[PDB]
Amino acid sequence: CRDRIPQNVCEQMKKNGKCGDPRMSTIAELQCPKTCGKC
Repeated sequence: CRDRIPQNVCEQMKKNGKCGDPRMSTIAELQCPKTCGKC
């Protein structure tokens, strides 16, 4: 399972720590399912 978007954009998402936060649970998944590791 890969991410529709590149790692360039998913990077900031990882450093931000939103992938784990509840506010960014669905968005972080659909946007970065691989980078966040939730697929």
